[PDB]
Amino acid sequence: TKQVSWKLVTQYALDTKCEDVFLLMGMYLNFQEAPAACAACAAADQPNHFNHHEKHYYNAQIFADSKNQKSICQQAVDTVAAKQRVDSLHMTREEMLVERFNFLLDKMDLIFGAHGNAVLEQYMAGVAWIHCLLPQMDTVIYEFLKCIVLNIPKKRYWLFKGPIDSGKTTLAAALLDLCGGKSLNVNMPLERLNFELGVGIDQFMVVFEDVKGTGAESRDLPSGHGISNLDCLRDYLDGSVKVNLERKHQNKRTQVFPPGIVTMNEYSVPRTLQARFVRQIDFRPKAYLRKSLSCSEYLLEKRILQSGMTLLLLLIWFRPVADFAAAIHERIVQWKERLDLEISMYTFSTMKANVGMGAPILD
Amino acid sequence: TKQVSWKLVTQYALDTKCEDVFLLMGMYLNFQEAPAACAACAAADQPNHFNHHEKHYYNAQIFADSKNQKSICQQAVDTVAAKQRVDSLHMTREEMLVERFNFLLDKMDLIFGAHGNAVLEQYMAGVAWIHCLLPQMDTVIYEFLKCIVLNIPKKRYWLFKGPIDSGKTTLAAALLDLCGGKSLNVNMPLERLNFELGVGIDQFMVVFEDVKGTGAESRDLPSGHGISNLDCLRDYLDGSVKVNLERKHQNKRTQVFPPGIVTMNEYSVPRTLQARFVRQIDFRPKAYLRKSLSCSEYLLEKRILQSGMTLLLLLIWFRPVADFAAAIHERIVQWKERLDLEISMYTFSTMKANVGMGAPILD
Amino acid sequence: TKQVSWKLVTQYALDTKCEDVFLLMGMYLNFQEAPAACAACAAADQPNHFNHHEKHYYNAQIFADSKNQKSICQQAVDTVAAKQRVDSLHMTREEMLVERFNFLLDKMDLIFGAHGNAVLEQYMAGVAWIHCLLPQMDTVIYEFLKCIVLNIPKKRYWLFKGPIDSGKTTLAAALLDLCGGKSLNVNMPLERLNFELGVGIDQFMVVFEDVKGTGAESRDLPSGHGISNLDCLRDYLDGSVKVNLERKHQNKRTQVFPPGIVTMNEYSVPRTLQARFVRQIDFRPKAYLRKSLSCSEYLLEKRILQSGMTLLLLLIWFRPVADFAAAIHERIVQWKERLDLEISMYTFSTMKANVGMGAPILD
Amino acid sequence: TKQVSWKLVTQYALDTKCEDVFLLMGMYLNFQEAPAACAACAAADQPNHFNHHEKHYYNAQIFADSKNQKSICQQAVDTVAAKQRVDSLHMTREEMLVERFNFLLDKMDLIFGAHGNAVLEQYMAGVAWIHCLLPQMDTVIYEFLKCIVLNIPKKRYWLFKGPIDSGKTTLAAALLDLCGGKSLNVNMPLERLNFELGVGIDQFMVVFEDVKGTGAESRDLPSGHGISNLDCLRDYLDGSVKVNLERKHQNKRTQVFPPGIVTMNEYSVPRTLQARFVRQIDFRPKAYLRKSLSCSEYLLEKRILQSGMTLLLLLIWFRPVADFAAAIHERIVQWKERLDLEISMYTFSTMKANVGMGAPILD
Amino acid sequence: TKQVSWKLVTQYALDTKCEDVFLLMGMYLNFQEAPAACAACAAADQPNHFNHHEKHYYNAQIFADSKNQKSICQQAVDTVAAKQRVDSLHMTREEMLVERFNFLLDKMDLIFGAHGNAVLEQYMAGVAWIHCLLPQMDTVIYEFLKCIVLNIPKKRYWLFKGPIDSGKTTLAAALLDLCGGKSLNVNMPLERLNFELGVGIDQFMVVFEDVKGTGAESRDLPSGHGISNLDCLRDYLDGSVKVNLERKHQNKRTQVFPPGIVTMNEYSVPRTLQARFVRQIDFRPKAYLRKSLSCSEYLLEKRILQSGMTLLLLLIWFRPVADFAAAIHERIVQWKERLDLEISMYTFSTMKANVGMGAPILD
Ligand SMILES: CC(=O)Nc1ccc(Oc2ccccc2-c2nc3ccncc3s2)cc1
Ligand SMILES: CC(=O)Nc1ccc(Oc2ccccc2-c2nc3ccncc3s2)cc1
Ligand SMILES: CC(=O)Nc1ccc(Oc2ccccc2-c2nc3ccncc3s2)cc1
Ligand SMILES: CC(=O)Nc1ccc(Oc2ccccc2-c2nc3ccncc3s2)cc1
Ligand SMILES: CC(=O)Nc1ccc(Oc2ccccc2-c2nc3ccncc3s2)cc1
Ligand SMILES: [Zn+2]
Ligand SMILES: [Zn+2]
Ligand SMILES: [Zn+2]
Ligand SMILES: [Zn+2]
Ligand SMILES: [Zn+2]
Repeated sequence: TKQVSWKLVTQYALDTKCEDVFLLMGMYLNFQEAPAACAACAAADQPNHFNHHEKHYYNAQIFADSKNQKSICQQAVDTVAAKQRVDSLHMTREEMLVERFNFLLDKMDLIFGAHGNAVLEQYMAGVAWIHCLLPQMDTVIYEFLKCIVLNIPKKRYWLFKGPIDSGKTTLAAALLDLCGGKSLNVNMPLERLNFELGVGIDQFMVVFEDVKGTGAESRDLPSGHGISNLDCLRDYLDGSVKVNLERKHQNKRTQVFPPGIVTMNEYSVPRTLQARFVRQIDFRPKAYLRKSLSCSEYLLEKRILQSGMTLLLLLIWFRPVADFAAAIHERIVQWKERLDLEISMYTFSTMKANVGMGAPILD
Repeated sequence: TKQVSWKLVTQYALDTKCEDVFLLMGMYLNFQEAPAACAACAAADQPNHFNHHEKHYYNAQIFADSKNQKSICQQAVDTVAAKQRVDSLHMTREEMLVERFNFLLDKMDLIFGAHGNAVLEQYMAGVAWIHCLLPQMDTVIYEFLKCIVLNIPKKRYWLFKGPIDSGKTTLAAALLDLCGGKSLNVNMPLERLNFELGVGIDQFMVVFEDVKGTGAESRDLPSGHGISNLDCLRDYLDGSVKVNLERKHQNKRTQVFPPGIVTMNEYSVPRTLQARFVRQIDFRPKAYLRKSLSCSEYLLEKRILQSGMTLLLLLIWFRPVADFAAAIHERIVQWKERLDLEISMYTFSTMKANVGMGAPILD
Repeated sequence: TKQVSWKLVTQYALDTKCEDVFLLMGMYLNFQEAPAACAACAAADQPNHFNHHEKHYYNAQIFADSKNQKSICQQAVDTVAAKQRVDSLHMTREEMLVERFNFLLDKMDLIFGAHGNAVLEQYMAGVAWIHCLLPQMDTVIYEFLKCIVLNIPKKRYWLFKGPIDSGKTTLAAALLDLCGGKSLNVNMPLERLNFELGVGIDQFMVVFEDVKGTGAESRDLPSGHGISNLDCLRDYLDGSVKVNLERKHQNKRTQVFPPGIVTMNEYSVPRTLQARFVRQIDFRPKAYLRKSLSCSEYLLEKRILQSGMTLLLLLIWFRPVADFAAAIHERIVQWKERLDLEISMYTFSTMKANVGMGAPILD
Repeated sequence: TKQVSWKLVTQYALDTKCEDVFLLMGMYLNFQEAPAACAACAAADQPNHFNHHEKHYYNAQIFADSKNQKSICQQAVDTVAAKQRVDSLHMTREEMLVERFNFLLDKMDLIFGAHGNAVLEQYMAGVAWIHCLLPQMDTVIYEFLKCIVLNIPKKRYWLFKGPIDSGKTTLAAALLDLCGGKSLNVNMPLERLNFELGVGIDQFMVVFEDVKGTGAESRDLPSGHGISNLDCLRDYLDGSVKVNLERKHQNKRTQVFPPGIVTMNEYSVPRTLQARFVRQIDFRPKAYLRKSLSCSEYLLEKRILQSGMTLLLLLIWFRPVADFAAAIHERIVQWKERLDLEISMYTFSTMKANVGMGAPILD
Repeated sequence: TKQVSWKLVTQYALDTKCEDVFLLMGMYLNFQEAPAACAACAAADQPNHFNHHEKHYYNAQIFADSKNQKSICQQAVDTVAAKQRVDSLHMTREEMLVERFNFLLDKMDLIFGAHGNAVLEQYMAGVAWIHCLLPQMDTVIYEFLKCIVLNIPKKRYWLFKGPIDSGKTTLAAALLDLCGGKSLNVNMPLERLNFELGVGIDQFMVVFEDVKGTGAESRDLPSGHGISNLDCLRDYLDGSVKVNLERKHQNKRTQVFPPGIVTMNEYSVPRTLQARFVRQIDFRPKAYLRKSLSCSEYLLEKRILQSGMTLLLLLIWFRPVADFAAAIHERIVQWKERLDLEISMYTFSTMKANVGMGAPILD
């Protein structure tokens, strides 16, 4: 009887950085149809479909006949988890960001390509908006990446502080998507905290999203455990010593907890937790930024401002090829040519001027 | 020894969107009897029975002899879950609603057909009642579907507010059945909340049914955690960032939480949770609507007002073929001809007039 | 069909003291590429890669074709756990430290070698800083190792007491890395404590890191259960009787709980818990040590002061070959020659003088 | 393919009373090396190594090639648990103590033998110290063994009451090691108590170590649930009726809970819990006993006073061969000859005199 | 390869009413030794050993070579549980007591036989003591058995009320051993109660041992939840309706909860819980009964008063052969002849007279 290559399914999971057994089962099954009569092949909607369709077609047909599909996908997903463990100990944090970048560029190459649906001019309007959020933004993003890559103890966490609709969440999300990693909710009590901090295992960075303090009901701020919990998580935030992180059906992982961001409202920060942050960026709602967005509907509809591709487009536009690792230089040059065709320094400056007047960014 | 095609059982589960292992085992076993001497074949009661009976008959006989029935059905149900994961990432939300629509029309074609038991005139009396519940109802339902399909962050949740027996529950249920998805109970404390929000995994939409607030015992309103919890679930309701949803024996899923509805009584909405809703629809008990229903017993007995087929019948009656995706145009035309035979604009208007006088809708 | 040697995978896990199934899967898979065309082979970055690449290459290719990779690695990791159990009962605590030392020297030989990236002069600047932290430091570290190796009941725990940024954490971490073992958090309540103390199973030593007391909010010290819990854990700290330690999916282990350190701020120690510690070392922030470090950035960036290799480099520099077990004498002599080439007693004394003036240690 | 004898691995586990799967895996693997070139064979350090090395050598080599090591050891450990169940119902409590004695004598024969490291004169100095702790000590130990062996309901528990460093813990530990069994912590609340009392399953005796009462903070005594819990555990302490004891992944065992000791500080004992103890021994710190020990460092360093071998050495020295079961008479005579060579009634009396003056026991 | 008869191991478990997998493994393994050279065969200590040794000897040797012993014993123990389920629904409660009786008589035949160790005259002294505890005792025990066998709703529970050392526990234990069944602890809160009441599954009777009430600290009575809980367990105690009982890894069993006894101190019984008991027996400490026992040491030492064999010996002595089911008449006659040889109505009456004077029962 015909036998499926577990090695080939693993290769596909490795190529797509697949961490989901059900999505792998689903993705691998869609390869069983003939590429000459396939709808998703000729339409070129997924890169993980037409490029791999030929390589996995025969194996996918065999797979469609397996009595043991879930096990095949479990070992593939486990090999992907096994790759990340080796990487976290033998890969330099620079090579870790190049990987993330190459991943974001594949998704970029797809959607802006002659078989994609996204509009590049709209993403560049996102870059305009983002570049208006803070002064020296392209340098603020570059200083963040240096900080996260270098991972220097006690100089690893940035604090984003401000009211709702100030840009703190959007930028933290954008950077989280830029570097790769997870967002964490430390508002739960110390008891259930342990399984939450375990989500941090093998992550390149974390965002402690919307951390809450107490005695701020008078400022219309809700109470939560987040601020006090963060004072107790000194070892995690400082990253001088390794910590024992827990998650279900697994021996508790030991590692230096990841660096990243903490976001919160205008709560008073305890003296001890304040010294844990190397930098603090204060965000305030600017009327021109909100009206601009209200006029540039596509930015919300397409989730452009929360996109890591948007911050990558920003770096490609503002920074020369030398500011990127040698491993993606040819990919940077290609994106630089493409962006040049769509926008210029004069038109970009006009987009920023349109943000400043709170008018639709694109005329 | 004779071997069962796991691939054929999976095909049947895929055809029927089967998420239940026990119902799949049961359904597949009933196919083992001869279609020439079968009772359920000639009676034509289930579409998932006579249309598939021929295709699965021999395999069902083999299946009846298997020592491993539950495993066969586990992989079939897993492949269905795997399809939804791929769909949630590679299918447009428009194609997701066309699927739901095609599903509802199969159930419609069955029950109103020459082997069904439901009375079409009674469903059209349901449409009358529903079309009386709010002005421009056919447009209110159409604006909801646009909102849910487009899934624009911060403009994704509608609030249905009113006392008991006002129509808010009925309509939320009707729309929930129209789009497909799950209802959620956030009245439990933050601790047990996490497994509840996980029910939202791969769902096209959610309904936070009967959300309770505090300090309303004086208005004869019971206390619950629902309102405060919803303020803390800002990330979920806004859908700008992806969230980590949990459920049993599964790695915590990351996705933009689904859009939908929140239903509640006349509790004061905190300023912060009020801005999370794009639209708020106020429902008030109308005496003519309750008496009408008291006179039109069939509507409760057959659960017509909570039916998504009822809202689909409404759209088919009020909207031209062009307001529907091209993929169901032939199916719309057929239903339009069928409805024409049973009702007219003059008789429909009379049904609405009968609702307005609180008389039985059908004379 | 080709069969993988489970015995060879176990041998590799045993060689590398591997306790992680996912890292073992990952490490063993990277051996499948040709050593003549391999990138990690010629670069000589991991010792667990090029030295074992030849021995495990063919088996790794077979392993890449296995339908049962996780099970193979489970038995390998279990055999490593089984080795530690036999060792904890049949190995002298002196042989246990020689093993830890040989492990640290392999990592040392790697990073300072002609294919490593670490700078030896920078580690020796770490030794300078550490040797300034307390008087007779080389003797304080040697008295700690005697204490931990001899494991005399009631004379097994040292207390490191002082404010934040005093050196207590750094040194406890450094010694914990020197001896091998785990850090424990006893700040959680007595209920969840049991699974925490189980982390101590087969450990050569433990560090109860940052133990908190009550009624110290007035000294800007946060409350925690740690101090009271430690009074109740008399049996564990005294080590006269064996204790029943618990962890998931395992029969509760019975053994004399490990010795080690307790770190805490300037909380009042209850009379009963004070007598449990043979020695108490008071740490105070010295301005010259902090400025020195602020000037010697490499120490934080490379985590030199928390390194057990740093304390081993210290012992190799200060102590003659006779102060080490006979089993590592040839390894001590080699490191002594290497250190001599880079630094002298005159230049070391200058480094200490630079610490004392709070200037960058290396000129 | 070569097949491992599961029966031979079980025989080894049975011989060594092995209750640990990981230690069995480890122990059985060390037998695979050639006994003619083995280091642990010629050194004669473990009796479970050289005596069994020949018998298990070939099977251990086969075992080293097994793909199913953990299962083999699970059945071996289960057979050992199965032996204890049969023994607890078909073995007389006298035969149960002879087994414990034979076990202690094997460990004794090993360490004092021409390939052991322990010094017999030092253990006899331990006997001196212990024989000074209470008058008629050799008779106090003998009355305890009668009490535990006979297991007469309501006359089964002895209470050891006194301050810290009084000898109560040491003696309870010594007797617990003499009889075999487990120590229990009943200071946890009634909720978590059930899994703690389950540790008592098949145990020959138990020690409720350091039981705490309330309203004693004024005497510098910490509060705990232990005293009240013990009043509620009337059925367990009385042993007239069988009790349902619980532990993980097992059907709740029914048996007469084991007899033993309760240790506690100078807390007031409730009238009802006082009648549950047949005997109460009051321990007070004697300055001469503490100074003696401070002068006889070897006693702590080697854990001689907590050793059951120490109490066995005591009985062998004080009691004639007739006071022991006929099954160990030849073993008693041999130890009597050996002890005679090292010590005399005159020199023993001098050791006791040295304890009484608080001087080092050995001159 | 030689195959073990799972059917034969099941037959042995069925014969011995074995509910323990570990004891079955142990018992079945001891049959592998030659019966001609076996020690336990010729000594005739266990009936489950020499009578079955011949029948299971060859299978036990095969079993000693099995790689799957625990599974074999799991199916045997499951078949025993399966027998009890069929019995509980198809066996009359009279046949259920005959089974219990035949079981007790096998243990009786063994211990009093020419290869047993128990003294019959001592058990008859137990009968004397028990027959003194309450007037018309032989009739009080017979009325209890009628009550439990007939199992008439609302007339199923007897209340044993009195202080400690009054006889209530002893008699409840004696009757519990007479009928077969389990003792339950309802002093835990309603939350953990559900798994406790599940112990009642397939049980012929239950004893709610030492039920505690509140507001009795003034009478030197400890507080517990037991009394209030019992008011809430109306359905269980009344046995008119079936109840859903829960236990681990099993679908919640539905049945009429078993009848039995409730024991408690002199707490006030709430009016509602008082009507749930058909009979209430008041026990008071009698000085003559305690002194008698103090003089008849063998009764405690051998646990004669808590023995169901003791109550069976009582019925055999007091009641004619006709008061027993026809199925055990030959067994009753044999015991009647045996008892006649050891004791007479005149000597029994003297034993009762010795109890009444508080003197040792046997002269
Ligand atoms: C109907 C409705 O809810 N409308 C709505 C539309 C846009 C809104 O803004 C945002 C939404 C998402 C992400 C970022 C922002 C902003 N960032 C900044 C940054 C700085 N100064 C202002 C803003 S707003 C808020 C609400
Ligand atoms: C005996 C009994 O319980 N009778 C009963 C019968 C009908 C009732 O109404 C409803 C029941 C289900 C769904 C919707 C409604 C209503 N929707 C509106 C909408 C607007 N103004 C009024 C209503 S009623 C209530 C109670
Ligand atoms: C921006 C920022 O956070 N800077 C920073 C830089 C260095 C700091 O110090 C330390 C950091 C890690 C480990 C040890 C120390 C010290 N040990 C002693 C020991 C004795 N007297 C002083 C010290 S400091 C603190 C903070
Ligand atoms: C530095 C340090 O902690 N020293 C130390 C050294 C010895 C100590 O004693 C003991 C230690 C273990 C076991 C027993 C004892 C005693 N038993 C009795 C029995 C009767 N009267 C006195 C004692 S002491 C206490 C402390
Ligand atoms: C040293 C010690 O603890 N001695 C001891 C010895 C015997 C004791 O009694 C009993 C023990 C077990 C079972 C029953 C009884 C009694 N039943 C009745 C029944 C009626 N009036 C009196 C009694 S006593 C109590 C304590
Ligand atoms: Zn394709
Ligand atoms: Zn049919
Ligand atoms: Zn290599
Ligand atoms: Zn050997
Ligand atoms: Zn026998």
